[PDB]
Amino acid sequence: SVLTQPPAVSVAPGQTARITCGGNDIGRKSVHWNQQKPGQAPVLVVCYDSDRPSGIPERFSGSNSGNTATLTISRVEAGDEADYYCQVWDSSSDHVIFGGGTKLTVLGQPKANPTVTLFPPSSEELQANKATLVCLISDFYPGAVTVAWKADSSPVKAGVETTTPSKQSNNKYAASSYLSLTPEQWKSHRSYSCQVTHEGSTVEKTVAPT
Amino acid sequence: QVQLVQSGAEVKKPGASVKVSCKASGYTFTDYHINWVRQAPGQGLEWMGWIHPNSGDTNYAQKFQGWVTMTRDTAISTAYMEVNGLKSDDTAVYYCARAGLHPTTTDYYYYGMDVWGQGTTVTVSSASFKGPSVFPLAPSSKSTSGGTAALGCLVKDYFPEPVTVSWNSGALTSGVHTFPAVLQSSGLYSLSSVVTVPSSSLGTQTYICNVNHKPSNTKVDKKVEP
Repeated sequence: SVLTQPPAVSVAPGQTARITCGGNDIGRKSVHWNQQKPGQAPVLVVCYDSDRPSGIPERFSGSNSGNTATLTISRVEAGDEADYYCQVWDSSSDHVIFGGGTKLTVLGQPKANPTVTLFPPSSEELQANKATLVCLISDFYPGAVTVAWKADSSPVKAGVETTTPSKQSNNKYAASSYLSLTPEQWKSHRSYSCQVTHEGSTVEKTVAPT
Repeated sequence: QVQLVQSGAEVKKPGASVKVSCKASGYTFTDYHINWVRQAPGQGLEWMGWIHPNSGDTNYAQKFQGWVTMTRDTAISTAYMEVNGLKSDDTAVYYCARAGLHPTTTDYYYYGMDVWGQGTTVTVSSASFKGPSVFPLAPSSKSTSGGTAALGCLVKDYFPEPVTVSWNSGALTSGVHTFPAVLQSSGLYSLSSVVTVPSSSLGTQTYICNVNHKPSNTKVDKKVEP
């Protein structure tokens, strides 16, 4: 059994956020919902499809029917920004199942596009038998980005490490991504690219051994 | 004040085992299952299983059965999760949670989770205390404003945090951007610091990043040339 959640939902403050949880015959099951704020442990915000525990504001409401359970957050505030998870028990497998999680972004300022800076490995690092490409990402809002690396025309997944976005002194976000290669890998391809996707648009920089 | 008090962060070598604890207070330990859930960095919640402290009955998730062990000691109201044969993809926060949400019907006879512990971080790494290597990031103007250039320093493969970076012994602060470290699969950190400077200054002014990794007693003053 699988619970399908949208990965991302964005709303402006005061608006209503709706987060869906798809599952075959989920309407037969009791759905509970967790809220997890950055760095924190999950907290229950909706229990039994539509109840809320003590202390949770009544703008947090849920519904469940057919093949879709929905968490609705009315009059969204910045403090609501978090990852939300639905959970059910699948009796046929005796497994507790979590949705993939939905990141609710509360849009507190206008979109800002990423600046991307990409450095090739230094000659000195190559002399130490290593090679690291450095992709620096700055001045973007909201603080959510996906980075993909290419070598020549093809995707590379091995050796990539990317940080979570973090706030800058100007209240926009920054992140970095590193691609570790061997000197032979670096020298044998025509080029490597760092491709940064933010809010439906991609900024790509390319470096070459030449 | 129903609370679950979890043990502290652990750094383990690959192949080792780790046994994390979850102690109940503010309620009767044997009244409720304890569930275990882990979360890899940046990823979702993955249920590992549950144990009922009264009977000792267990329910292991398919993905974790056979290489983790849930136990409990009712004399001290504590549950344990032991993870064996640790690998780098076992790096995660390990949560316990009380199954305080009783079923409301015998059709859906499931006790759901209400109160969660704060989590125990487990980082699997072949890392000892290690000083970084420092490399120059040669000046580039391709993504800075007109008339300026970005140059930097790569601080590679150190453990543990933190590394601090200044520029020209602190005399240079404008336009400096030090990016928080990445934690790699190896369990080693890397970070970069870049400063945006006037392009006309490249021939005249010297730029040195001052890297200090106190945990390894390593300092490096790396000159960054055009």
